[PDB]
Amino acid sequence: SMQDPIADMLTRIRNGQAANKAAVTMPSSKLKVAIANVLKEEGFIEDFKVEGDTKPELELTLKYFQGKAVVESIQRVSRPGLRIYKRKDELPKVMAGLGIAVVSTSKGVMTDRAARQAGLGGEIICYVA
Amino acid sequence: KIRTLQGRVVSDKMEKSIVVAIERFVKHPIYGKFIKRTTKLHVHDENNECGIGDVVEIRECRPLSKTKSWTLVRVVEKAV
Amino acid sequence: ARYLGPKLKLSRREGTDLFLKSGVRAIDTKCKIEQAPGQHGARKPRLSDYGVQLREKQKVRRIYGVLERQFRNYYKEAARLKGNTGENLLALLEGRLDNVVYRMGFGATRAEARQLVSHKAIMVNGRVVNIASYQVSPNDVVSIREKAKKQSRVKAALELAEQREKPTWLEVDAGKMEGTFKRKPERSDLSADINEHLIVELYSK
Amino acid sequence: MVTIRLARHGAKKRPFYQVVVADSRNARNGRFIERVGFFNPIASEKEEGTRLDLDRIAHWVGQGATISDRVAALIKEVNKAA
Amino acid sequence: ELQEKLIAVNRVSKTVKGGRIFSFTALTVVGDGNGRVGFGYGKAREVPAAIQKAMEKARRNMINVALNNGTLQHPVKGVHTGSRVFMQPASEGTGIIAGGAMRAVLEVAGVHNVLAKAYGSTNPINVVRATIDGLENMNSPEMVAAKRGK
Amino acid sequence: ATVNQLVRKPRARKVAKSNVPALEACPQKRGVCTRVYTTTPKKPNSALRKVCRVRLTNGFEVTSYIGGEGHNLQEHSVILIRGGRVKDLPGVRYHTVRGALDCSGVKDRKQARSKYGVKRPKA
RNA sequence: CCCGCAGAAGAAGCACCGGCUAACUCCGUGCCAGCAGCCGCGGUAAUACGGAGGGUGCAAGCGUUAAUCGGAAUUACUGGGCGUAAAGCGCACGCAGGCGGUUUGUUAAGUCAGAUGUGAAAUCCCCGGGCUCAACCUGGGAACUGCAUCUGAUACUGGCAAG
RNA sequence: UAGCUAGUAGGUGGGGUAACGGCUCACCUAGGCGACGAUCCCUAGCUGGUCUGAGAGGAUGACCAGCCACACUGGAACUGA
Ligand SMILES: [Mg+2]
Ligand SMILES: [Mg+2]
Ligand SMILES: [Mg+2]
Ligand SMILES: [Mg+2]
Ligand SMILES: [Mg+2]
Ligand SMILES: [Mg+2]
Ligand SMILES: [Mg+2]
Ligand SMILES: [Mg+2]
Ligand SMILES: [Mg+2]
Ligand SMILES: [Mg+2]
Ligand SMILES: [Mg+2]
Ligand SMILES: [Mg+2]
Ligand SMILES: [Mg+2]
Ligand SMILES: [Mg+2]
Ligand SMILES: [Mg+2]
Ligand SMILES: [Mg+2]
Repeated sequence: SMQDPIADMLTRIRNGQAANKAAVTMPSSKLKVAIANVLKEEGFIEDFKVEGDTKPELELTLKYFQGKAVVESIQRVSRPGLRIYKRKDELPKVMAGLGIAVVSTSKGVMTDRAARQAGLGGEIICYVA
Repeated sequence: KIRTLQGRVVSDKMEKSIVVAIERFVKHPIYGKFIKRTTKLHVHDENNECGIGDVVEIRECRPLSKTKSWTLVRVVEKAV
Repeated sequence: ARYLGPKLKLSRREGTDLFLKSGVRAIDTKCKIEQAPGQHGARKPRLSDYGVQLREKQKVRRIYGVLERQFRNYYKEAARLKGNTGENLLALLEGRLDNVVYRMGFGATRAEARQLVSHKAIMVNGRVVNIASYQVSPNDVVSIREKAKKQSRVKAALELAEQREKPTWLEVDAGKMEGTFKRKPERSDLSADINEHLIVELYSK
Repeated sequence: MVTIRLARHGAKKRPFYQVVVADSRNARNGRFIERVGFFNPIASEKEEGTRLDLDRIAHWVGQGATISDRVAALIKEVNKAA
Repeated sequence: ELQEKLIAVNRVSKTVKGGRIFSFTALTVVGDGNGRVGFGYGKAREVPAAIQKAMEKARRNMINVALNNGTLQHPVKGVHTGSRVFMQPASEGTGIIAGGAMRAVLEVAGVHNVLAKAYGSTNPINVVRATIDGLENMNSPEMVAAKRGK
Repeated sequence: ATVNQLVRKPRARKVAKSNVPALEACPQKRGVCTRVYTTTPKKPNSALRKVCRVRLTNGFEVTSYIGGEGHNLQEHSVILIRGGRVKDLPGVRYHTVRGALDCSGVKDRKQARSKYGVKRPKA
C-alpha cells in the first residue's frame, strides 16, 4: 500500500476467497514472487501469470475445496517497525506444523520446512494456513 | 583496530577534542522493536582535522581527559 | 497418623469396598453399604462437578491409608516423571511398601500390615525396613523377618492371599514367605474400576 | 598463596568435603578458582567414591599451590601411580 | 453412546399486567465418545419440563469434530457473542482442564485430555457454543495435501 | 496500543491502597484503649454492637471491634489489635484479639474456640 | 545403629457444614444477642447468631491476621479497548521521531549460520548414587535467552551508486 | 524538578600517584551535560538467585556464595605489600 506493500498482497488473497472471488491481482515485485513460489509449489495456488516488462502484475489464482476456500487462514507478521527474526531453535511452526510460514532465509525465501531442512533462520513472513 | 565507529562530530568547539554521538540499534527487551540510540563521546584530535557535519571512526584508549578516552582514527565522510 | 478411626463409617462415605478391613465378611449388612454413612444416609448427597474429584479423592486415598499432604507430594512428582501423569501416579501408590507387603499375603488388612513393617517385623531385599512410605522398586528380595516367620498375622493372612486376585506384575511364593516385585502394575492388571480422570484435575487447579 | 585445600560441603554429621584451588586468606568454601576433584568419607565399597583429578593438581603446583596435608595425602591414598 | 449432561439451570422471569411470571431455563449439550457434539437450550415453568426440552433440541441438530486420539491437534479457538475461548491439545495424562461450560461440553465430546481457557464473559449459554466454534475449525492432519498438492 | 506508543510511556501498575494503614507489615500491634463504647450498625441492620478506640504502640490510634458475647474490656485495659474490618461499623478496619494481654476470651464458648479465647472446655 | 526387657501400654487436637465450597437436624434467641471474604444473615418456627447431636475437611498441628504473585486478558509484547458502556486533541501546518513504490549493482550494519572465549560455584532440571525412606547429601550433563570476537550467508531491512 | 555546570569542558607546560587522568596548579580557549531526561526531590546495598506464574511477566534480594560499603559520631594521617 502507500506504505507497506507485501501487507496488501496477503490481504488481497484472503479478501478474494472470502467472497469466492476468482483471482485478485496486484503489481508484481521480486519479493512478491519469492512468496508466490511458496504458494504454487507449496500447494496453495494454481499459479501466477505476469504482465509488463516495466509495469508487472502478479496473478495469484486462488482455490477452494468442498464448500470453503483453500488458503483460509493467512496473516502477516514481520511487518515494518516490528520486523521479527528468530534462530533455528526459535524457528516457527504454523498451526502445529499443519500450516506453513514463509521465511526469507539467507539462502532465498522458502517454506518453514526448508528452514530446518537447510538448518538456518530467516525473516519470518506470514502464517499461511 | 578494536572496532571503531563512524560517529558524528557534533561538536568541535573544543581543542584536540570533539564530542561525537554514535548511532546505535537494539531490540526492546519487552515489546521487541529496533530502536535508534546515541553514544556521545569526547574524542581526541591533536591536529583537530575533523570538522562538524563530518563523519569519522573513533577508537577507545588511555584516559586522555576526564571523559575523553577516545581518539580520531579516520574521517570517512565530511563536507556539509 | 492414618485416620485410626472407624473403617466402615469411612467406607460408607464412598460405598465401593476400599479394602481395608477384610479377611472375613464385610459388605451386605454388618456395614450398611450406603445405608447411613452418618445420619442423613437417606438424604441423597447430590455432589457437584467438583464433588466427584473430591469424593474420588478419599477413595484412591483412604483405600491406601495416606494423609492429604503426603498425597500431594506424590502426585506432584507423579507428573515430573515422563509419561501419562495419570497412571504414573497409581504406580508410586503401588510400589509403596504398604500395599506391596500387603498384596503378597502378609497381613489381613493394609493397616494390619503397616504395624508389621513399623515393628521391624518386616524385612526386604536383605536389610530390614520399617518405613511404609518406602518406594519398593521391583526385583527387590522382599520377605518377612525370619525372626518371626511363624507368629500368626502373616499366617492367618497368607491364606486368603490365594483368594486375592493373583497379582501378575509380581511373583510371591507363600512358601518361605518371600516374594519379588516382577514389574510395574500396568493400570489394567490393577483390578480397580476407580476413575482417575479426576485425581489429575482436582490437583491441577 | 594459592593452593589446593579442602572445603566442607556435606550435611551435618555426614560431611562431604570438596578439594579446590583457592586463595590462602579465603573463607571456608567461598572464593575459589577451580574445584579439582573431591572426597567422600563413607564406605560400603562403591567402586570409587573419592576422585581427585590428579592431572589438574600438577597444573597449579607448577607455580606455588601450597597443597595442604590431607589433600596431599589424597594423592597418595588414591592410585597416584595407577 | 449418546452422553448427556446438564450445563446450567437459571430461572429467568418477566413481569406482566397482573403481576409477573417465570420460565426456568435449562442449558445442555450432547455427543458421543467418537467425536460428535450437539448443544441446545430450552426453558419452561418447571426445572424438569424445561430440562428435557433443552436436551431433546440438543440431541437433535448436531455437528461432528475431527477429534484425534483423545485430545485435539492444532490450536483450536472458537468465539461467539461476548466470549473468547482457547483450547490447547493436552498430551495423554493431563485430564480435561476446563472451568464451567467448556468443561462439561468436552468430557462427552470425546476429548478426554485437554487444557483450555476463555477470555471474554463467562456467560454459559454463550461460552458453550464458543467451544464448538473452535471444533468447527478443527481440521484433521490428513486431507490437506488433497486440497493442496497435486 | 502501539508499540512505540508504549516506548514513550510503558504500561504501569496501579498502586493498590492498603486497606490497613495501622499495619506497617505488622500482622498485629499492642494497644492502650482510649475508650470503649457501643455504637449502632449500618442501615439494613440493627442492634448496638461493641466497639473500642485503642491507641497502638506506634501512636496510630484507631478503633476496633469486640467479637464474642460479653467482654471485660475496661478503659486503660491494653489489648492486641488484630485487623480485619467490619460492615455495619464504618471506619472500623480492625478487631481486638480476644484471650490475649488484658482482654479475656469468650465465656462458655464450646465451638470454634480458636477465635475469641477459650482454652479447652474441661476435658 | 543392633539385642533384650515389661506393657496398648505414655503419645489428639483445630477449623468448617446459607451460596461460591466438601459437609444437616434439633433446640435457645427474636433487627436483641451476635455473625460477616463477598452477596448478606437475625424483627417467635434461623441449615447463616449460641449450644448439642451428626457430618466435612486438615493433622502434631488447625485457624485468624500480615505480606507478594495468581486468578486479573483488570496496564493487554505474548495478550486489550476508544459511534453510544471509561476512552479521537475543535481543526490545520509542520521540526524532531516512526514508517517507506520499484529494479539493478555494491556493502554487509540489523538479521541467519558455524567456531571460540566467556556467562563462578551452589539453586533449578535430566539421568544416577549415599543416608532403612523422605527431608536432606551428592556425580555427571543439560542449561546459563546473555556479551563479545573470528569466519561465512545475502532473501528481506538499513547505507552508498545508478536509475 | 527544565534547565544544569568555573577547576566547569578541553588544551598547553610545572607538580603528583604504583600507574592514566584537572588528580592538582599556572596560563589559554569557552566548552561540557540535558526530553535517548541532565539538575533537583523521595527511596534502595548489587548479583547469582528467591517467590509466584503455562509462559511472558509481576514481586523480592533473610540464612548460602561473589562484589561493595560500614566499625560510638565527625575528621585525619602514621606503619606497612
Ligand atoms: Mg435456537
Ligand atoms: Mg470480565
Ligand atoms: Mg481481610
Ligand atoms: Mg453443597
Ligand atoms: Mg460462626
Ligand atoms: Mg428457631
Ligand atoms: Mg497480568
Ligand atoms: Mg476493555
Ligand atoms: Mg463515553
Ligand atoms: Mg475530531
Ligand atoms: Mg550460572
Ligand atoms: Mg538493499
Ligand atoms: Mg599534564
Ligand atoms: Mg538503607
Ligand atoms: Mg497468568
Ligand atoms: Mg571514624
